[PDB]
Amino acid sequence: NRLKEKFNTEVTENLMKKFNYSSVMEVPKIDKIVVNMGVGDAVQNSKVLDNAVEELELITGQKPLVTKAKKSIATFRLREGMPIGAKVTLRGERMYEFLDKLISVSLPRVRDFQGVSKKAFDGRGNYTLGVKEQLIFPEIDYDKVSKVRGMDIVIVTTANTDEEARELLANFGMP
Amino acid sequence: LLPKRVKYRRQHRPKTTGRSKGGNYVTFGEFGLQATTTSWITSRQIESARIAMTRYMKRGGKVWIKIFPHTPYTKKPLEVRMGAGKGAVEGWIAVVKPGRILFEVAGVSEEVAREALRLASHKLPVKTKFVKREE
Amino acid sequence: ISKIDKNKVRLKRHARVRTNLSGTAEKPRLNVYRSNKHIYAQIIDDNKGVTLAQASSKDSDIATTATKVELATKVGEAIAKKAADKGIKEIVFDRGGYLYHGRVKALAEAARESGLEF
Amino acid sequence: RVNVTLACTECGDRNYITTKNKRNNPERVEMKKFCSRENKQTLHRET
Amino acid sequence: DEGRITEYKGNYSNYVEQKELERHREELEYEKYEKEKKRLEKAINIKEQK
Amino acid sequence: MKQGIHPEYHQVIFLDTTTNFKFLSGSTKTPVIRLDISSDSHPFYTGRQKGRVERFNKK
Amino acid sequence: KRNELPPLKMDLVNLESVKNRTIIRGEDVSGTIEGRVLWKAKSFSIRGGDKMAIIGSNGTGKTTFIKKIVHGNPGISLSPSVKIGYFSQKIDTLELDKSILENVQSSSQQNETLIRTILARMHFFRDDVYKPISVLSGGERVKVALTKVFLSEVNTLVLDQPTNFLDMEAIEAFESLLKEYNGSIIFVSHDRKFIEKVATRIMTIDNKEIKIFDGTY
Amino acid sequence: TKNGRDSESKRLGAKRADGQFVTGGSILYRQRGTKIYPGENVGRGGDDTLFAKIDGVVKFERKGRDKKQVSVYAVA
RNA sequence: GCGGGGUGGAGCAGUCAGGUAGCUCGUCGGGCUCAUAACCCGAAGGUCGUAGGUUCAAAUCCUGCCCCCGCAA
RNA sequence: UUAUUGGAGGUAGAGCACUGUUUGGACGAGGGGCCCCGGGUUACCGAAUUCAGACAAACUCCGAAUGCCAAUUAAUU
RNA sequence: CUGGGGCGGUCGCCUCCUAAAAGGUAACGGAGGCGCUCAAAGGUUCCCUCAGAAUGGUUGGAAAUCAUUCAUAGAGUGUAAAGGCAUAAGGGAGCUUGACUGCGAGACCUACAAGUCGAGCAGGGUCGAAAGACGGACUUAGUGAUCCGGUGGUUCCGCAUG
RNA sequence: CGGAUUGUAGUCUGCAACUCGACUACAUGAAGCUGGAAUCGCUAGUAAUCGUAGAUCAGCAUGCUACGGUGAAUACGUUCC
RNA sequence: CUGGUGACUAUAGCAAGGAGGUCACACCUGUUCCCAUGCCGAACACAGAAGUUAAGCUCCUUAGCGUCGAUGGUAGUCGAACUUACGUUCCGCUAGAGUAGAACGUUGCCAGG
Ligand SMILES: Nc1ncnc2c1ncn2[C@@H]1O[C@H](COP(=O)(O)OP(=O)(O)OP(=O)(O)O)[C@@H](O)[C@H]1O
Ligand SMILES: [K+]
Ligand SMILES: [Mg+2]
Ligand SMILES: [Mg+2]
Ligand SMILES: [Mg+2]
Ligand SMILES: [Mg+2]
Ligand SMILES: [Mg+2]
Ligand SMILES: [Mg+2]
Ligand SMILES: [Mg+2]
Ligand SMILES: [Zn+2]
Repeated sequence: NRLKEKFNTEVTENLMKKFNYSSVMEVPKIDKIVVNMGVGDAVQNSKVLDNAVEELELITGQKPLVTKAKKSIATFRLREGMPIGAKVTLRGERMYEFLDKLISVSLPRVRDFQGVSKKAFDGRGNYTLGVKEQLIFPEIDYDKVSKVRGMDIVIVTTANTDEEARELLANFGMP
Repeated sequence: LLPKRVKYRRQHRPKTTGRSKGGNYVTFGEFGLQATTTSWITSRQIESARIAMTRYMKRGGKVWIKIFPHTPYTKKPLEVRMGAGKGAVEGWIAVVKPGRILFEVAGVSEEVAREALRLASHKLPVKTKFVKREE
Repeated sequence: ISKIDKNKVRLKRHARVRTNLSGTAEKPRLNVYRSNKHIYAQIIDDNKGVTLAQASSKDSDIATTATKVELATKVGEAIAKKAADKGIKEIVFDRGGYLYHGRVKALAEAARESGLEF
Repeated sequence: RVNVTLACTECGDRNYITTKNKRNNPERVEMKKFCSRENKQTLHRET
Repeated sequence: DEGRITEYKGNYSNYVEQKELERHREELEYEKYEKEKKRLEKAINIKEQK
Repeated sequence: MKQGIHPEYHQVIFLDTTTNFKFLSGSTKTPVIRLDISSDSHPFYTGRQKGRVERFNKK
Repeated sequence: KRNELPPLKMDLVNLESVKNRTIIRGEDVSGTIEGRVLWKAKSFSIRGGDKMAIIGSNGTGKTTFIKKIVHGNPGISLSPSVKIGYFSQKIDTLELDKSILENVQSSSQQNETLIRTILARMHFFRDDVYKPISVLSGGERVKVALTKVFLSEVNTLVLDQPTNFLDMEAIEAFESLLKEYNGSIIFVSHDRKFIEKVATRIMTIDNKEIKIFDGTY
Repeated sequence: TKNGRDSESKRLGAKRADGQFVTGGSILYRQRGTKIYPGENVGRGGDDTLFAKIDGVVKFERKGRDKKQVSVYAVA
């Protein structure tokens, strides 16, 4: 549980010395990671669904929830009940396993890595990756199929300030 | 002058008794026109009056109409026995009760304002008087 | 993130239960309150707001080191003994806005088994 | 969507009328309903 | 056809022949109906003008 | 964690032998594992980074 | 009027035909099961655009000949271009798979509106494509098999007893489609009068031996 | 013209006033929806009528500023 | 105000009963020919007036709007 | 019938708290015509927000007088 | 029927307003719907709370799906409108068939015929640990007299007797 | 298979190869699976195919002019164009 | 005083600031059996108490939003007397808005101190 331990001792030390909190329970943590795939090509063909559904499972080690429309639109021909692919929620040791399997592994597999954004916080201390090349996870085996689909990751935290978000993510290893 | 859209084109024709629910105290400008009597006022009358004032005054001048004809009114086709529904629309009216300010004007002296609003008063079905602001 | 008050969602549920069940002297209701440490319990008529009995897992000879569900069972026995005297044979169980699976269920079974038969 | 007569599977008495989609519930539909002769709640199919 | 069992004395050729004549008879009667209706509606319109 | 929906997901030990960045985690590979570029091998995280004018003045 | 149904119109989504010098070849295919010479070891070859046919009495081995084509290479020589569409003499579909849609879309990668439109040309309406495949009548099972095997990505069709339960006014659409198909077809049928339009390389199995000529007569 | 219709009226409203003696099963307030809620010894019908269940005396009451109720209380 | 219609350039089917937009003439390029016409071979040309909904699917059903034809006025 | 008490109900009025209408302003949310990817505009401003003033049978945050329904009450009839 | 008749329109039912703060109230007065639907969109037990805006984020109005914060109702409530529902009547899940039998004090409306509500008793039950809920649906339309004939059942008669 | 196109690096000529020469090496590797209605040439060392040479010319030829190597098929016959 | 739980039209609320904790309640440690999530022990539930008052909770102050809200006066109006005027006169009731102002809750039962 290397990264839990890392966070608890070293990063907590650094960050509370930095921000001068009155207690540890002020310190921000991560409540969840949320993956999304968000694909409207299933109006066309539903094989698309089961494909990305399987790849999400392969990545996160757990089956994904299928998201569904709630309202209908005529441009995309999207209607209440037709799924738009899937999400996943992750919290626990799965959270940290996924964090590391990004930072140590696949974000170095970026083709052109100029750090990563300093702006992509909503304004509460909570971050998104809009990922392009979904096969930078190993287990896809992208010979069989080539629609990467991209992906969205959403890290969610108990921080107030985007500053604290940046600094905690820095202590994780994210630019 | 019309509304762009209304829910019910065939309304009841409004009440004329009483006095103003508001629009009595001159607000925007310096001078105004105040009804002493009750009648209806139309798009046509308003256009005419506003034209009259804006011609009597040079480009130096500012006008605020203070009423709008929300309420439509009907008239039947010609040479038609009574009944058989309710007629089409032929106009739009603002009701006016005594007290209410019809026009307000700012960018001039009181003599010019008096003459302009005098010229306009003759193009409405209503007796008017000339108003200045209060304390 | 804003964290959520379990007590408040519970009480919002409690009200929906209490819309139906109210109690009376003929049969009062068995108030139940839970906490991460231990349980409090009352038996009350709500025509007058007059708690007819009480027992708690806090201040008693019931208090022991096991905050196990058995301590809930003993709260049940305690209100059973302390209430059967006062002429209370039947009652309306209050779920409390909790769920009837654990400590709540254990207290209820205890009270049933201790003569305070619903 | 059509009219439906039920009937008890141990006497043969109808005892109930109702309605059903002939599309969505196409089969000979069956439900447990009181039967006034046996004085027991009994399985009643359609006829 | 649509649950209606039509019966036909003879051979499959006779089926073809009989159904052919029946199709033809039906189309003709339909054309007659449409034509007549058209005519009477036109009459109605003229008479209303007057 | 239910039973019947999750695939196998056990512990695994990654390795960037380009610097032997040897690391522990969990995955679905089925426990000796390769890595090719990582934090201690990538130009950003490691800091390192590998003209017509010059080309013309060569000649 | 009678609400007259629109006619049968079958489709083949596309064959980007290449017409190259040969599609199939094989040599000395020992035709037997056990103790029975069903046919002699013989060669064969099928070329770009061939409306190959087969004619044989009962218990000959036409079906097994087609099975040798579709599986195994004993004395056979295939290429990676040919992608067979196998229509069986049996069902070949999933009986209680919960929709014609599913059982078809299993083997094809096309849009829902095109596939339901093709089914509608076959006269399987909006609320009928969710019917189970066991419930169905024979002729419409045959039609659904054919649609699945069309919208399969294929260029050569392999049809053991089509036209079998179908009706006189879909067999004509099928006649014309096969007449007009830019690609290769191989098939069995006992209807010489159906074959009159279709065949270009007629075959004949008999007396444990084989013959193969070209054109009709 | 495209109009000229309306439906029968249904005689909604109060049918037994306040401070009044009422027998069981007596309609009090026919309505549509809970224009008025029930109270004590009052039931709400399928069509939202309000009927007494016991003999007694009617009292319309308050239930929080946009919500009334009605209670049939016994007498002695 | 009432009633019918608007589908490549022209005229017509298809709308009733929703399932891949069709017919004749024409247009464009090429052929034949001393050249043009005819004729032969290919190809373009259609948000089915428009804007909204229903539908897996709209020329098709529903809504709204702009024109066209008669009647009237 | 009146006195008293209580009660249901949404009218005239009034108001804009929703529904729609509407004036003049302050910003604007970003488009559009036009000029040279970006940047301009004596302009629509679809909107959002806000200040002030206004409209309503089928709007109401509010809400009369009357009328009504009754009362273990009194009086006159 | 009808501001003569006639044409045009309408004829029965449901909801608003006219309708004058009980109820009721007309007109060829103004606006709209109905002639169904649902074996769950019913019953019950558990749980959940929306729409919309700002921001961050791939296929980009970032409108598809996601994350957060705001947001008390502007969503949804099968379907017209009104009255109501967020202590849910709205949305999911598990089990079931009370969309039961015989009735029914007392009431509303009411010319009549009809229509509506209905506790409660008994029988035999689904759900819930129990209390208890349940004689369809958030409510109000979603219908058609008698004669006649058809079908089934029956401790009913059966032209002297059977 | 074919070798278009484009990228880089080079060689020769020249007063200088952007417009605008040829050539090379490397990289890339398009269209094209023997051509619709129509239509051309050829009767023998011809047609067909493979190379070579030369004038113009600093340099540039799939063209022109000329050379050889291999080497056919058929001509019933004049009914038709 | 804390906690539980009822009652009253938010005068009770929203908002801002500040404060307290091992006796409560909380966050909190984990999925160990009951139990559970169209996926995750987030939730639900359970074995817990190493840890922290940060947050939730509760308490103090403030009248910025919301709520409540007079008197006086006004519109309106039953009735009456005159008259037909887009009305007046007399009496009785009596708004709505607003203005001053109220208010940052109060009690009832029970276990603890
Ligand atoms: N498993 C088996 N065991 C024994 N004999 C078999 C087996 N399978 C097939 N056969 C025989 O092999 C021959 C196969 O006949 P097949 O179906 O190929 O003929 P066909 O040309 O399709 O004729 P048709 O369909 O008109 O009968 C027949 O004799 C059949 O009886
Ligand atoms: K005048
Ligand atoms: Mg009902
Ligand atoms: Mg008014
Ligand atoms: Mg009003
Ligand atoms: Mg008349
Ligand atoms: Mg007359
Ligand atoms: Mg009334
Ligand atoms: Mg007899
Ligand atoms: Zn029975």
